[PDB]
Amino acid sequence: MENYLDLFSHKNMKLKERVLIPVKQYPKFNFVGKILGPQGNTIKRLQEETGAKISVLGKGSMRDKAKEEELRKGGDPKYAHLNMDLHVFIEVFGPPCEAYALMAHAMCEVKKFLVPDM
Amino acid sequence: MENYLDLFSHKNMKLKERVLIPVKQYPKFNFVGKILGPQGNTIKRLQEETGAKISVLGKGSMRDKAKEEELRKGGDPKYAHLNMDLHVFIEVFGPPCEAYALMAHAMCEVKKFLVPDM
Repeated sequence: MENYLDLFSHKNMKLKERVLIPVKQYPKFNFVGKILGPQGNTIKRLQEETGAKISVLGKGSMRDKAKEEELRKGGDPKYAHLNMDLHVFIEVFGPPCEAYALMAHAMCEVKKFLVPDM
Repeated sequence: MENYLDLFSHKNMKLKERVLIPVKQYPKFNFVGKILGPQGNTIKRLQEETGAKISVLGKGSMRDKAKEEELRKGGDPKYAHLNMDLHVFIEVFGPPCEAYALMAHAMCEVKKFLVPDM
């Protein structure tokens, strides 16, 4: 079962999703480039439009194979994600109505990038 | 952390929420009557409009104090919920994009019933 939502709680609810970037289904498609965009402007606009925090994470997320190597090796925990499957991490917060709405908007926008031929 | 969503999984995702009916904030407001409606037509329309399964559950959900007594006492597990705080149980299923969208729609419609003075 689950906890109950209390509409009168003073706390926001948080929703988080880690959506796998489907590199098996599209082995040569450059998702990282397409999602970040030049200078990361696509993903910036995406976050503004959707009202969600959205991040590309996992092996490949930095597009600089060497910088990733070095950052992983340095053992710093902020870069732990570099070992994970490449994926998009969506995070929203709000009262339930708003939180679901944001997550729905973000998830639908991200699906357009991750299923590029539909 | 969490499991990853795989957009290419053959399985639907399920989202469920149990939203407390706020009887403390509105001690005399008849939420059950308002949500079910005459002959349960409000909640039927609600489910059609939203595309979600929506149910009123918990003590009070049947509006017949006696029938609830008897059904609880009979020990039948389908009626276990009769002991729970009164609440609305929203259930949706679909691929992620659709599932969040449905949950967002349903949660927003249900909030209108549960915060009746906003």
